[PDB]
Amino acid sequence: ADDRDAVCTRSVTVRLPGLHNSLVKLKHGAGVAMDGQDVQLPLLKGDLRIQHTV
Amino acid sequence: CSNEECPGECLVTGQSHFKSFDNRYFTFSGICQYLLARDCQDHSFSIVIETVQCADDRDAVCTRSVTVRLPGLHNSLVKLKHGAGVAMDGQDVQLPLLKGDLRIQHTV
Amino acid sequence: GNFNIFAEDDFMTQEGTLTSDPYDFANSWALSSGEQWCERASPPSSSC
Amino acid sequence: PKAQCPCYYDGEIFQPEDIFSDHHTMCYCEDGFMHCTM
Ligand SMILES: [Ca+2]
Repeated sequence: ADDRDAVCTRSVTVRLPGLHNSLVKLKHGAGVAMDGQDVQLPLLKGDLRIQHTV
Repeated sequence: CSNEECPGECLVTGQSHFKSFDNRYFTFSGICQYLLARDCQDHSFSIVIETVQCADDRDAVCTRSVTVRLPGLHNSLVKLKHGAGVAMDGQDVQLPLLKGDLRIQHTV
Repeated sequence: GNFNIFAEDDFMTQEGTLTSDPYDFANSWALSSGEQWCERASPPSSSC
Repeated sequence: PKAQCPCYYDGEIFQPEDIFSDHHTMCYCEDGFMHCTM
């Protein structure tokens, strides 16, 4: 908002050493990127679950 | 007229109806995995198909999935599944996809 | 069913496999005809 | 859809009133479930 005090947050990066070295990026939209590659939800792994909600 | 090579196509449609690269038509109707195409001279790609029987009948055979291997992209397996899904190396991906020389995208 | 003295292996479906449920067995022999199109039949859900 | 929605399986997505039998199992799907046998 082109203003002095208007600040937001764009993206979130989560690192899990448990899944080898897994870097997961949550983006401005609803997209999710794992190790640089987009994925299609739902996703299942050892103990990791990502899914859309209502 | 002047002779000149032009692109060829290998169609696979219907229950079991092929068309060789030149023009030959035929029907095979086998239930296993078969090697559909391969570079065979420099090992630059390979296309394999999987077939199963449909319509609870003796002669109805379909094709489920197609596996593509491209040695250029390290060693990549690109499964095309019964739906419109695409799976690279076991991970489902969201189209479109761009890489060094590989492109996958939806059509109209 | 087939016609051999054995009365227990007489549930061979069209694919050549042997089943146990009568309905799926009998449902593999449906035949369509032009206007006629067929949906498989399920048990009648009615008790005494 | 009420019972007209597709059938899910091991990765693939199927369609109502579909059948297949490769070498081990015979599978169709009514409603939203498979009912695979063998
Ligand atoms: Ca008999």
